[PDB]
Amino acid sequence: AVGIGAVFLGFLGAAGSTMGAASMTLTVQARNLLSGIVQQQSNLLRAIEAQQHLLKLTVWGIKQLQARVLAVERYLRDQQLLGIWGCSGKLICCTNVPWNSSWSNRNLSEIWDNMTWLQWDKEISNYTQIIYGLLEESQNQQEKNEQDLLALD
Amino acid sequence: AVGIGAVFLGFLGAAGSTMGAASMTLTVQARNLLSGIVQQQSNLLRAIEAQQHLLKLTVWGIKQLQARVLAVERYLRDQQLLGIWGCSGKLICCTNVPWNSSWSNRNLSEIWDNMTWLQWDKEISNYTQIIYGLLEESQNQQEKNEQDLLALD
Amino acid sequence: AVGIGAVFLGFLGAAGSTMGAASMTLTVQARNLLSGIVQQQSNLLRAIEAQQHLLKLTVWGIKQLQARVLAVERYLRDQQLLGIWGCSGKLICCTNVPWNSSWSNRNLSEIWDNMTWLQWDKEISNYTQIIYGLLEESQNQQEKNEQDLLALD
Amino acid sequence: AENLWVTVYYGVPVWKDAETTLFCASDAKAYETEKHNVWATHACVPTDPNPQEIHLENVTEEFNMWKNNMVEQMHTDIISLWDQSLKPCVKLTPLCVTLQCTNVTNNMRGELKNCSFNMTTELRDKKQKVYSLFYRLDVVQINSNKEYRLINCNTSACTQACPKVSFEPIPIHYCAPAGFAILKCKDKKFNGTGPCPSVSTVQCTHGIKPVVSTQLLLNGSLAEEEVMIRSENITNNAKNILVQFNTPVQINCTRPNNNTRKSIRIGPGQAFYATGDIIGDIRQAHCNVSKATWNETLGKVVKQLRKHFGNNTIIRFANSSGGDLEVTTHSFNCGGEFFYCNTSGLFNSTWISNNDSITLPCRIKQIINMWQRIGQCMYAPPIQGVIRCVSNITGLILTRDGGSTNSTTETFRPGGGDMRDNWRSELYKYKVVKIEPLGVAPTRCKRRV
Ligand SMILES: *[C@@H]1O[C@H](CO)[C@@H](O[C@@H]2O[C@H](CO)[C@@H](O[C@@H]3O[C@H](CO)[C@@H](O)[C@H](O)[C@@H]3O)[C@H](O)[C@H]2NC(C)=O)[C@H](O)[C@H]1NC(C)=O
Ligand SMILES: *[C@@H]1O[C@H](CO)[C@@H](O[C@@H]2O[C@H](CO)[C@@H](O[C@@H]3O[C@H](CO)[C@@H](O)[C@H](O)[C@@H]3O)[C@H](O)[C@H]2NC(C)=O)[C@H](O)[C@H]1NC(C)=O
Ligand SMILES: *[C@@H]1O[C@H](CO)[C@@H](O[C@@H]2O[C@H](CO)[C@@H](O[C@@H]3O[C@H](CO)[C@@H](O)[C@H](O)[C@@H]3O)[C@H](O)[C@H]2NC(C)=O)[C@H](O)[C@H]1NC(C)=O
Ligand SMILES: *[C@@H]1O[C@H](CO)[C@@H](O[C@@H]2O[C@H](CO)[C@@H](O[C@@H]3O[C@H](CO)[C@@H](O)[C@H](O)[C@@H]3O)[C@H](O)[C@H]2NC(C)=O)[C@H](O)[C@H]1NC(C)=O
Ligand SMILES: *[C@@H]1O[C@H](CO)[C@@H](O[C@@H]2O[C@H](CO)[C@@H](O[C@@H]3O[C@H](CO)[C@@H](O)[C@H](O)[C@@H]3O)[C@H](O)[C@H]2NC(C)=O)[C@H](O)[C@H]1NC(C)=O
Ligand SMILES: *[C@@H]1O[C@H](CO)[C@@H](O[C@@H]2O[C@H](CO)[C@@H](O[C@@H]3O[C@H](CO)[C@@H](O)[C@H](O)[C@@H]3O)[C@H](O)[C@H]2NC(C)=O)[C@H](O)[C@H]1NC(C)=O
Ligand SMILES: *[C@@H]1O[C@H](CO)[C@@H](O[C@@H]2O[C@H](CO)[C@@H](O[C@@H]3O[C@H](CO)[C@@H](O)[C@H](O)[C@@H]3O)[C@H](O)[C@H]2NC(C)=O)[C@H](O)[C@H]1NC(C)=O
Ligand SMILES: *[C@@H]1O[C@H](CO)[C@@H](O[C@@H]2O[C@H](CO)[C@@H](O[C@@H]3O[C@H](CO)[C@@H](O)[C@H](O)[C@@H]3O)[C@H](O)[C@H]2NC(C)=O)[C@H](O)[C@H]1NC(C)=O
Ligand SMILES: *[C@@H]1O[C@H](CO)[C@@H](O[C@@H]2O[C@H](CO)[C@@H](O[C@@H]3O[C@H](CO)[C@@H](O)[C@H](O)[C@@H]3O)[C@H](O)[C@H]2NC(C)=O)[C@H](O)[C@H]1NC(C)=O
Ligand SMILES: *[C@@H]1O[C@H](CO)[C@@H](O[C@@H]2O[C@H](CO)[C@@H](O[C@@H]3O[C@H](CO)[C@@H](O)[C@H](O)[C@@H]3O)[C@H](O)[C@H]2NC(C)=O)[C@H](O)[C@H]1NC(C)=O
Ligand SMILES: *[C@@H]1O[C@H](CO)[C@@H](O[C@@H]2O[C@H](CO)[C@@H](O[C@@H]3O[C@H](CO)[C@@H](O)[C@H](O)[C@@H]3O)[C@H](O)[C@H]2NC(C)=O)[C@H](O)[C@H]1NC(C)=O
Ligand SMILES: *[C@@H]1O[C@H](CO)[C@@H](O)[C@H](O)[C@H]1NC(C)=O
Ligand SMILES: *[C@@H]1O[C@H](CO)[C@@H](O)[C@H](O)[C@H]1NC(C)=O
Ligand SMILES: *[C@@H]1O[C@H](CO)[C@@H](O)[C@H](O)[C@H]1NC(C)=O
Repeated sequence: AVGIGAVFLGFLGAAGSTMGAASMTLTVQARNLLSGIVQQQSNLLRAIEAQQHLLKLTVWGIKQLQARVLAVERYLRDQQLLGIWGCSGKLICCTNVPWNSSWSNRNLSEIWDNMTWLQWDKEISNYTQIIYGLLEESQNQQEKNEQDLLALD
Repeated sequence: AVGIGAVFLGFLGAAGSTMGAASMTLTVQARNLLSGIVQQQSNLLRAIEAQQHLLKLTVWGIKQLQARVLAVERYLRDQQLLGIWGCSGKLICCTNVPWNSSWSNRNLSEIWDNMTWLQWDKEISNYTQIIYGLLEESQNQQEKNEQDLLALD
Repeated sequence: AVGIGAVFLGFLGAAGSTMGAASMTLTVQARNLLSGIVQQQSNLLRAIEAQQHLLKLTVWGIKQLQARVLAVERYLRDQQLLGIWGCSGKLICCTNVPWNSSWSNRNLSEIWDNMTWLQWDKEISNYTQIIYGLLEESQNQQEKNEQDLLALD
Repeated sequence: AENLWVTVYYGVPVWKDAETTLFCASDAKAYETEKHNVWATHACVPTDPNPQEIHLENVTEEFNMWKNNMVEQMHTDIISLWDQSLKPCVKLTPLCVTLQCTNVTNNMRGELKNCSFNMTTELRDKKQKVYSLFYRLDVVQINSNKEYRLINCNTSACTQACPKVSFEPIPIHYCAPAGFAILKCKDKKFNGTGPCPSVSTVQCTHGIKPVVSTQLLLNGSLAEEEVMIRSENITNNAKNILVQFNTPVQINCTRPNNNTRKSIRIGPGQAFYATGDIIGDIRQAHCNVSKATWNETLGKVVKQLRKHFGNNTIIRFANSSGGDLEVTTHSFNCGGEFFYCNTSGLFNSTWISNNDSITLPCRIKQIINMWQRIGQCMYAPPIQGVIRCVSNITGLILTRDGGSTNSTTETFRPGGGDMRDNWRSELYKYKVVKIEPLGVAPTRCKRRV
């Protein structure tokens, strides 16, 4: 089916809906980023199973095994990067960096109410490595400000 | 050897103690669930060392490496599943899902003061896939309610 | 270059500077502790890619894969250990263990203002397994005191 | 509000039963004897010398040794470790050639044949007349003098076992991968199937040693309480009975020939170890066990079998009736030489509910074929001089028959099967479980926003 607010109970099913309504599904796209390794860990196995000898057709299993370490390592790197911005516990964060509208001139309605996330990706992809810099620095000084504001005890 | 409070300084040693007293030892299983990999990374070794040629017996080490990737990945999935309930920082959480006493009629004393965790498992394993669904949704709306509050102020 | 405060944009670049000024760098060490796997995953490739015979040499690739599973696993163990002290989201924590100055007689100025982190390590490596034990137990009771403070509602 | 709220815990002490790949560890002094004087240790990583049991207080749960997964992993590991110990060694293919033969001279026996044949030198264009001794079981008459081939030579090639690699069984430990635990049933009256009322966890097993033998089993571990007898059902004849003794009974075995190895170059850097000569008198290989302590030991196993079979049932033993050599005989490797012995000296007695040695003869083979794998012949080289072994007989395998005429339902015979139940003898008390560290449980506490 096609519309808004419907297929959010399946993986990626929201993707053509506008950014506002797509904000509710995030847990599904998140859960399935890693737990899909169930399609691997149920069945990766050496010889003596459906196989008898021909051991190389199971050491060929380095294809399937390499895909697993790449998947956890991408996941874990995202969780690091979300950690160093001071945001580790959460699917959403508010953060103290003001939006420089030179990164996009667009108003608060049209971003949430008209665009898909795929349409928004094509704008801020020019500026994202600035924004990750500002987030890191804003958190890094905040950790030290908090430490002083306890150290004044 | 045999009794309450005594063997808690060892892995699983609490398992026959009642749920209240076992609740102190949770860090010990949590640590040994991953760091037991010391008994792998200290001693996994390849060609020249202990072995020369017989090359399928170096490539036999895929069993040991495959166990390591399953261990880190099965652990990492718990940190995801504990994270989306809004709870990743902690060994304990209070949460705003009410206990539907259909899942068990048993009162607050007898669950903490009489049963062992292996006994409680065999009740709630009927209902747990309801309870995980409720916990996810209870956090998913809470993230949004907080974002509105930080905005409307 | 040689100084204080200069090469903090570089991996390890702070290492000879004093513990105070070195504290601003911590993000740069933390980021390269895991994401340096870019140098591995960009070129560790089996099918085709300039290589399609003598494939003993792509099973010899198990050395390069073994280093990846070590790196993710050693990092993930730090995040567990930093987690159970009640500190998982942060580069810095204040904590409720009092400093027994038998672990070092040195005053608060000379530790932050004179020493490098490499000099400090060589003192506290006597007492580190005491301090980790105290941190663990200090948190393990703090979780329970908070559960009671929520239970007295 | 007074009603309860769900609270989540991590690292709760809970587990469930699971299939998982155990990893093997070997004791460090064998590992320090690097580059494989024996197999397994070259791959089986060094042990931590701290095995560290913990008694799981108040615990009680069902073990079943018949449906246990780790016996099948042991069986599959041992086969793989065996093959790779042979894979680097010389393929003996050029020996599959026509032989001229005659009986041996300097001796009762007709078991040794003396045989002559043509064999390639290292130089491709040059070949030699050469001769060696073989057992009557290694050769077949292909046919004036009689003329022969090796037994295997119509069905497969064979690998010569490398002389530097010993068949002696080292201790092996099986260790749990992270987030799994081994459980060990501690109860000294455990029979292999039921709720064990006292358990320990451990990170890694006993030093299990991978011996191999047919009708009876030796150098393995033995229970302290009583002779234990156990089976997947007992009453169904097609199931084995495993018997484990309360004490060892001690066997001496010998090969009294002063044996001489000779070396033949097959090719450029390839050599075959011929049986060269037997000096002194030729005499039979054989084994001894004390008639007194053997008779006493059967006197104890009979008292156990009476618990399952009435009271004055006429329990009796007989030899391993019929079939080929490998079912009809007790079989093992001693010192790097394979034995086959006819145990009817032991299993020939009858019982009613009221100082010197047995000597049982043996036979030897140079070609062997383990686990009946049709293509995997291998050739074990001759070993120098007189050789002998001492072992603890730990326990034995029995098979039953239906009502033999009337009264008795208990003609027992020394059994066998796949070698797999030799592992089930040592793994009789272990189990493996997966930890489930998450838990959810109700209490009167709530979070705030
Ligand atoms: C197909 O995707 C597009 C974006 O890629 C959606 O565009 C517009 O999104 C807004 C939400 O801010 C829609 O408003 C709501 O639409 C539903 C269905 O029409 C209606 O039940 C609600 O009362 C509300 O009007 C808006 O209609 C929609 N279109 C325009 C021209 O603005 C679009 O929603 C998706 N298609 C459908 C049929 O949902
Ligand atoms: C084996 O586990 C059982 C529980 O499954 C333990 O039995 C008894 O458990 C109760 C709580 O259900 C304990 O009661 C409390 O004891 C303290 C000290 O006596 C008292 O101050 C409290 O008011 C309350 O009565 C009890 O101590 C405990 N033990 C006995 C002997 O009753 C049992 O402890 C475990 N086995 C062993 C050998 O410890
Ligand atoms: C080389 O590393 C050493 C420590 O391993 C540094 O030693 C001392 O560190 C203090 C900081 O608490 C220095 O004070 C500050 O130095 C900078 C640079 O000279 C200056 O801009 C500040 O006004 C302040 O003086 C101190 O000078 C230094 N030396 C002594 C004798 O205490 C050292 O700073 C590093 N080398 C350089 C050239 O920075
Ligand atoms: C197995 O068969 C082989 C080959 O037929 C026999 O080996 C040969 O035995 C004869 C004696 O029966 C040897 O000849 C004697 O050699 C000595 C050398 O000092 C000489 O003094 C004597 O006058 C006589 O010539 C012969 O060397 C030996 N080898 C060959 C290649 O012919 C063998 O006897 C049979 N039995 C055994 C137990 O090996
Ligand atoms: C080792 O290699 C040699 C040389 O190939 C073999 O010796 C030869 O064996 C053949 C077949 O038995 C003999 O053939 C017979 O010769 C007589 C006389 O010519 C003839 O009447 C028969 O009909 C038959 O053709 C041959 O004489 C014999 N010697 C030579 C010098 O060729 C030998 O059999 C191989 N094996 C052993 C164990 O030595
Ligand atoms: C090994 O030892 C266990 C006890 O440690 C033996 O457990 C017994 O298992 C049998 C079935 O194999 C049970 O029999 C059943 O009992 C119920 C009673 O309600 C009856 O309705 C069924 O018709 C059947 O007879 C038995 O209760 C159970 N417990 C005891 C104490 O005997 C197990 O049989 C032993 N296995 C061997 C091969 O020795
Ligand atoms: C296994 O049991 C048999 C029978 O008890 C043992 O055989 C006996 O061994 C002794 C020592 O070797 C023999 O004594 C010697 O006999 C020769 C020939 O008569 C004589 O020249 C020597 O001076 C000495 O008396 C004894 O005859 C022999 N008995 C029989 C009936 O064969 C055997 O040693 C036991 N042990 C093993 C490891 O097999
Ligand atoms: C199991 O035990 C029985 C009884 O001890 C063994 O029976 C005997 O088997 C042998 C052949 O292995 C028979 O030998 C022969 O003797 C007859 C004359 O009696 C002769 O004509 C034949 O040519 C042959 O040489 C023997 O008759 C037979 N019975 C007796 C009383 O000895 C049986 O072999 C044992 N099987 C195993 C594998 O232990
Ligand atoms: C059951 O275990 C015993 C005890 O380990 C095995 O018998 C053998 O015991 C002797 C004495 O420890 C070993 O002797 C040694 O032999 C080497 C040369 O091979 C030599 O360098 C040493 O000085 C010492 O004399 C003997 O090797 C050992 N045999 C084996 C095969 O390990 C017995 O073999 C075991 N049972 C079975 C069925 O293997
Ligand atoms: C190991 O296996 C053999 C069967 O292969 C067992 O049976 C024995 O076999 C021999 C013949 O090979 C029997 O000899 C017979 O003796 C009578 C005497 O009256 C004679 O008339 C026959 O012509 C023949 O020579 C021998 O009797 C037989 N054993 C028994 C107990 O009858 C042998 O017993 C087995 N070894 C052991 C230690 O049990
Ligand atoms: C297997 O068990 C049978 C009994 O079920 C044994 O039967 C007989 O046992 C005797 C002593 O072992 C054998 O020796 C001869 O006995 C006569 C008795 O008159 C004696 O005069 C002779 O001097 C000699 O000692 C006897 O041959 C044997 N008879 C039969 C029918 O087997 C049998 O010996 C047992 N076999 C083994 C290897 O244990
Ligand atoms: C012993 O030698 C003779 C004559 O060569 C032969 O007939 C007999 O079959 C041989 N015996 C055996 C058991 O091979
Ligand atoms: C020794 O064997 C004889 C005959 O089988 C038997 O009478 C005796 O009871 C056995 N010894 C013991 C202690 O049972
Ligand atoms: C029958 O055998 C059992 C086990 O040995 C024993 O407990 C019982 O007393 C015996 N009964 C008779 C009548 O012999």
